[PDB]
Amino acid sequence: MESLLQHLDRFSELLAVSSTTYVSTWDPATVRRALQWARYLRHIHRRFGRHGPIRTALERRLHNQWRQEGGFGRGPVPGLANFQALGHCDVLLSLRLLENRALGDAARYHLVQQLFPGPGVRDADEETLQESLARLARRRSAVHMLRFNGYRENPNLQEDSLMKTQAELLLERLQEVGKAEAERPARFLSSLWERLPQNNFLKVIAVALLQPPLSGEGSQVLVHWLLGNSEVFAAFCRALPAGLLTLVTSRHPALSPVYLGLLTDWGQRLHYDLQKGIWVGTESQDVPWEELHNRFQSLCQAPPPLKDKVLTALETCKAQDGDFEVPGLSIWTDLLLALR
Amino acid sequence: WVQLGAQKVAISEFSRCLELLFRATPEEKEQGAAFNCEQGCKSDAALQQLRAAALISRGLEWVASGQDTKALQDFLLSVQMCPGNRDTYFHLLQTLKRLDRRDEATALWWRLEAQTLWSLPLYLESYLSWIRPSDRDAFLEE
Ligand SMILES: [Zn+2]
Repeated sequence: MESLLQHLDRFSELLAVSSTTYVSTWDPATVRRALQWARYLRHIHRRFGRHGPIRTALERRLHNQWRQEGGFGRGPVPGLANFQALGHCDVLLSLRLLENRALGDAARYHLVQQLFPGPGVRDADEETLQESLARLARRRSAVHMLRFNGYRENPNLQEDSLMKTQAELLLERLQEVGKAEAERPARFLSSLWERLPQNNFLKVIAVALLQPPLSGEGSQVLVHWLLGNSEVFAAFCRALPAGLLTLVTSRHPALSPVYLGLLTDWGQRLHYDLQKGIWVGTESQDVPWEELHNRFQSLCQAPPPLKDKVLTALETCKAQDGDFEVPGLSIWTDLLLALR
Repeated sequence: WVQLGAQKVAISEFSRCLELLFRATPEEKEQGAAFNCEQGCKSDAALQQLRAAALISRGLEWVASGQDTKALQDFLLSVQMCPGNRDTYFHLLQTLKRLDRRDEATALWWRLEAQTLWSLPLYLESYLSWIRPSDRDAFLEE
């Protein structure tokens, strides 16, 4: 049990340095040792992989290793990601050692003949390394071919494959850190937001708030993250299409009064010109009449627990800004009218 | 409704006048559909001066409510509309002299002196003479 610690950390070291370009001394001995360690790990995954305290202990070791590294400063190393990556750790190492250019000639020959012995062992009960790589290559091709022949960017982002997928990747990674309780998820998410492409990220979170629960801790963390950071939520609410954020609301009543707040204040910072009978903004970045109309359009074609909310938030802002009954005058009169 | 005292329904009616001046054309004599007013109602004069009229009429109700930025918007538009009224420039310049006089005011002074009644219909001529202030030239030479 404690025997497994020194084994797994040593293999984790070797796995991280797998990618690294120091390889002159390495040999058949290193390679054979690596693959037999990986078989041992893959064998444990099979033997006592479920319903054990050793299971949870190894995940403590994983997460605390993966947070002392962070993804910051010395190496943004992926690492073996979870206990299920135990089942194909061999594969990680092997793929990465192909990618290692510095791999010396005779070691590479012994390597490739140890990975690819041939059809001499065509008969195996155990899914050997050759068959494992097979199924990978096949799938990889498989995904290229579907993407480029019959894939379509679904409008309804919630039901897209890729958005659905990236959402569920994120939620695994959040559930781990939630249970670990080492750092707050807030920190993790804030750092993500700063590091990677924001346009993608937002859309995903969006899609993640909508997937039903799988083990709603995930959604319940991200809403508190978002209410915590208004400034990202100002670009969130601005960047997406309308129906997405509308069904976001009927799910999480906690986002409704703030979102209507955002536009309520976006409405008031226009001005109507009589030459073109249209509201317009002063600066380049001020939301159009059509995008604002759009968003309130969607919120009205929704469930009754949001209809009354949006209706009354507009009536109370109409009365506030003179209860006129004509255009030219109140952005809010314009809306109420435009709905019939 | 101004004489009666009703700010609300006043600004209503000025806005409704303005909407049918811009979000319609009076000169659609594409189809001779009837018997119709040749003269009094088509004159480009009657358009630009009727715009100015309702824009100032509404600007005064904005001044009454204390929304002098909106009043400035309507007065600034009427200046672009009919630059040969001077009732327009008068109201605009009095508002600038209330708030932020110098550069704006002088820029419009030099315009007036650069600038320096053909067939206006009667109810409109009469309406302008009604609303215009006596202390007009006095203010414009200051
Ligand atoms: Zn006529």
